[PDB]
Amino acid sequence: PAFGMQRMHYRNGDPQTPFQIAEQQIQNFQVANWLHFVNNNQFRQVVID
Amino acid sequence: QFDFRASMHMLTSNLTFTVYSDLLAFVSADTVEPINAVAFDNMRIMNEL
Repeated sequence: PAFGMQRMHYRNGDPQTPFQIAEQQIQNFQVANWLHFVNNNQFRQVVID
Repeated sequence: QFDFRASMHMLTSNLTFTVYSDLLAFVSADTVEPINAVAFDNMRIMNEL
């Protein structure tokens, strides 16, 4: 609604979580970079001590 | 006049059949789980979630 985009047509078993398919539909640097961080966030597995 | 020999006949028939009126009684049916129920296009119905 902040960009007049179509609401969504979301399958249940879609492998892409909606922030993945949102990253590649809307066109704004800030929101898209935010979603990029969210999607590609993960723990860093590392052996310490 | 009653001619006995000429009035005599042999009657053909089957031997020991059996008749069934209802027919869908021997069937035992069940649906798949309705959430994974699919239309003609092999694409699920009521999947928007």
